[PDB]
Amino acid sequence: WAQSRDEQNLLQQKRIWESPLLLAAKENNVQALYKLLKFEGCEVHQKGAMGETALHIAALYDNNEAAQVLMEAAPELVFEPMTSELYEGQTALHIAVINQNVNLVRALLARGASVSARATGSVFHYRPHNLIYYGEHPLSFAACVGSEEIVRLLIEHGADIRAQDSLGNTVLHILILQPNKTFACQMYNLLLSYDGGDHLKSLELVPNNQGLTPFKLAGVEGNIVMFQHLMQKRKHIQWTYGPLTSTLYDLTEIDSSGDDQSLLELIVTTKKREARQILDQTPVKELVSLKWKRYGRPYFCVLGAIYVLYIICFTMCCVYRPLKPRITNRTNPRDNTLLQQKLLQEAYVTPKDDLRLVGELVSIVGAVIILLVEIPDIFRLGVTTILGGPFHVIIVTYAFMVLVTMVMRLTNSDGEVVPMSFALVLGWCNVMYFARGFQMLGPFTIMIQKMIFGDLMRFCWLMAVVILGFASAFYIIFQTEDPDELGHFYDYPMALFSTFELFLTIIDGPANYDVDLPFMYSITYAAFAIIATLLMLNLLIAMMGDTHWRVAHERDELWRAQVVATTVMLERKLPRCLWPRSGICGREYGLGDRWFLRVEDRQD
Ligand SMILES: Cc1cccc([C@H]2CC[C@H]([NH+]3CCN(c4cncc(Br)c4)CC3)CC2)c1
Ligand SMILES: Cc1cccc([C@H]2CC[C@H]([NH+]3CCN(c4cncc(Br)c4)CC3)CC2)c1
Ligand SMILES: [Ca+2]
Repeated sequence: WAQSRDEQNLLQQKRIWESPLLLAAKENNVQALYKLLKFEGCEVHQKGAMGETALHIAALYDNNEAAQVLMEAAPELVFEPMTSELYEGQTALHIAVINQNVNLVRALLARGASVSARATGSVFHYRPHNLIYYGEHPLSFAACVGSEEIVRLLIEHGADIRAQDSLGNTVLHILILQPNKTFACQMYNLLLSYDGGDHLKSLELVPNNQGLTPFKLAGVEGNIVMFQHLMQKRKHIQWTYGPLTSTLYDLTEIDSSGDDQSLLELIVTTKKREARQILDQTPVKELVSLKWKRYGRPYFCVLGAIYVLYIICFTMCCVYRPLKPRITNRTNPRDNTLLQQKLLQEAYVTPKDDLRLVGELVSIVGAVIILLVEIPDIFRLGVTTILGGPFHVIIVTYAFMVLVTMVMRLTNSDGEVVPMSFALVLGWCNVMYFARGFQMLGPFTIMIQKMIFGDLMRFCWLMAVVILGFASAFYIIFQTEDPDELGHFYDYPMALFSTFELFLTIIDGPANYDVDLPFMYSITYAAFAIIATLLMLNLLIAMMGDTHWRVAHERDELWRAQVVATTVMLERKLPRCLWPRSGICGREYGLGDRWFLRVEDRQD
C-alpha cells in the first residue's frame, strides 16, 4: 500500500521540479523568484501535489530567507492548511516548529497563525507505519522535538495546554510515548509549569479517550523513566532517620479500587514486554509481595486442595464405571474383536452404586460452576506469551466434555469413553495451573509452555514429515508379508502408528529371527534410525538446550507476572468479608479517605 505516498512523494518532487516557482522556493533563490512575482506575474497561489503552498515548501527545506519574501508579499498563506488527505490540516507553523526554525516561527506569530491548527493529516495518526506520533497541535510538536523556546512562545501566544487530540490524549500522554525519556522528563515538568494551578482540573487528571490518566499510561507503556518521575507528585516523605527514610505512597491510581480503573488491570492485560518490568518499582513490588504473602498464597492453596480433590472424585467415579459382559454372541466375528461393553442406560439399582452416583452429581455442578464463571468471560482472544489462556481452554473444554458425558450417559453408545478420556487427562493436566505461585515449579510450568509452542512445534512438523515417507515405505514393504509373526504395518494406519512409535524408541523395532525379512527393511530401518533417532531426536535436546537459558530470565519475569496476575484475579471475583484492602485509610489520620502504603529503605 505504501506505494501511494511513495509515488506521491515522487509526484511531489516532480511537480516541484516541474513548476519553476516551488523549485526556487525549495532552493532559496530570492533573486530569481522576485523576477516571477512582479515582472512576469506568476500564479502566486500555486497548489502543489499534497495541496501544499509554496510557503509550506520553504518551511520544509529550512529556507527562512525566502519565506520572508512570501510573508511580505502575501501574508495570508499562513492560514492555508494542506488540502490533501495525507497532510490535511497541517500548516506552515507545524513544519517550522518540527524543524525548529525560531526566526521563522517568531516571524509567523508577528503575522498571526492558529496555534490550535488541528493537523488532521492521515500520516499524523498514531499508526505503526507512521514512524512517529508528535500529535496534532504545534505545542505538542514543540514538546516532542524537545524545544523549550518554542513551547513557551506558543504559550506566550495562547496555546492550549489541555488540548486533546483525536484519541483524547492531552499533550502529556504524547510525551510518554517518546523515546527520549531523558530530556522529555524536563519538558513534562516544564509543561506542567503552565498548568491551571488549581488543585482541580489539572492535566494529570485529564484522561485518554479510553480513560487513561498520564500516570496510568506510563505503566502500560513501560516508561519507567517517566513513570518514576510521576511518582514524586504522589509519594510522601515521613522523616529522615539517618540512612533510613520512611516513605508514604499515595496509592490512589494504582490499587484495585473500582473495576477496570485498577492500574494492575492494564499491566496484566497488555502484551507489552516492558510492562512486566513495571511491577518491580518501589511501590508496586512491595505491594504485590504483601498481597501475595498473606491472603494471596493461602486462598490459592485452598482452591488447589479443593480442585485436586474434585478431580480425584471424578476419577474415583470414572474408575468405577458400570460393568456388563459382552451380551452378544459376537465373541469371534473378526478374531481381533475384544470389547466388553457397559450396561443399561437406566441402571436404577442402588446397592453401592448410590455411592458412585453422588460423585457424578458432584462432577456435573463443578463443570457448570466453571461454565457459570468462565463463560461470562467471553473476551475475544486473550488465550493461546499470555498467562492463564490454555488452562481456561482446558477447563471449559473439560466442563463441556462432562456435560457431553452426561448426555452420553443416556440414550446413546455403549461405553462412551470419548468424553470419559478427554475429561480425565484435561482434569489432571489442569492442576498444573495450580503450580504458578508455588516456588519451584512456577517457572517450570511456564517454561514447558514456552517449550510446547516453540521448539516442540518446530520439531513436531518436521517429525510428521519424516514418518510419512517411512510409514508408507514400511507399509509397502509389509503389505506383502505375514502379520502373524511381525506385521507392524499391516494396514496403513498401523504403519503410521508403528513407524511413529519407532521415532521415540517406544516399541522394540520389528526384528524376528526366524524369517528372511525383505532386506529393504534392514536398509530403510538403518537410515530411519540415523536420521530420526539421533540426528533428529538428539538435536531436540540441543534445541531445548540453547533456547532454555536464552529465556531462563524472561520465564522468571513472566512467572512473577503470572503470580501477580493470579493475585489480582482473586481480589476481583472474591467478596469483601475476606481479603481486605491493602494500606491504611487516609481519614481518621491527617489525610482523608485516601489509602497509603508504608515503605522504609536504606541509603549508605
Ligand atoms: C502454567 C500453565 C498454564 C497453562 C498451560 C500450561 C502447559 C501445560 C498444560 C497444557 N498442555 C496443552 C493442552 N493439553 C493437551 C492434552 N493432550 C494433548 C495435547 Br496436544 C495437549 C494439556 C497440556 C499447555 C501448556 C502451563
Ligand atoms: C546439553 C546442554 C545443556 C545445557 C547447556 C549446554 C551448553 C549451552 C551453552 C551454555 N553455556 C553457558 C551459557 N553460555 C555462556 C558461556 N560462557 C559464559 C557465560 Br556468562 C555464558 C554458553 C555456555 C551451557 C553449556 C548444553
Ligand atoms: Ca524395549
